Amino acid sequence: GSSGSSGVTGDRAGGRSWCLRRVGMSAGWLLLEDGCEVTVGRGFGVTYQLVSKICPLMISRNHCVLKQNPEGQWTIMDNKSLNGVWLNRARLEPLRVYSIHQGDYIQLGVPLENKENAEYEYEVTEEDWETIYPCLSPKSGPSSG
Repeated sequence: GSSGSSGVTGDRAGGRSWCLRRVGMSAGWLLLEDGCEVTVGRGFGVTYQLVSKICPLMISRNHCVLKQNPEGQWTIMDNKSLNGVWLNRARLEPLRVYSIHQGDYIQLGVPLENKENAEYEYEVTEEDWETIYPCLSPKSGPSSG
């Protein structure tokens, strides 16, 4: 799939919903609901938790936080990242605003000595809820059950 026309919305769970397509995989898609803060990390309390067996320490609680600035545009901000956050082959700063767009690359942390690119990689893409629903990400925070 991943194809269709965009226009007016008039149906429950309709319209489009941005997200972070996991580069290299077809799962763990972090939904980016318009007007909904998305905090990723490992510590309990974040909307998205990421735990691994190889290097689970590589990620820290609240490694990053997405949100649409008062203007109405999505902006990725790093909550004082320790290892550092990368965006489109660029280093990010702590507590900074970065306007993202379709075709981006968010990297949580730095690559290893035996890994060309960071294990965790995503891509800002706009996909309907019915498209990311099937392959959604592990939500650690609350939700409208």
